[PDB]
Amino acid sequence: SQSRTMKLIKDWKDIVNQVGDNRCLLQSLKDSPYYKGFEDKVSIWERK
Amino acid sequence: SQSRTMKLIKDWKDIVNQVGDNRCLLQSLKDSPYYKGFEDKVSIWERK
Repeated sequence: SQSRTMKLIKDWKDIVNQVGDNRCLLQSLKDSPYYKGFEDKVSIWERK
Repeated sequence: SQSRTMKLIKDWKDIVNQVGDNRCLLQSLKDSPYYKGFEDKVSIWERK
């Protein structure tokens, strides 16, 4: 109403759906038998 | 004294000095200007 200007943020679903895809992709990586040698990077991206 | 047998562990300094070398090596990596793109693996090895 009074004259200010802020950078509001739109298109949220585009951002959130990528995050959901990445988390279910990590769950898909959790079923691999070679997960025991790569678990430590998965922990990073999990918490991130 | 009574007859048992356990695998006791010797040569400790050989193991510990490698750990000290690795921690001071990480500190040497902490002075690099390109540390901002590789900080996340350094956090892993730091806590480990």
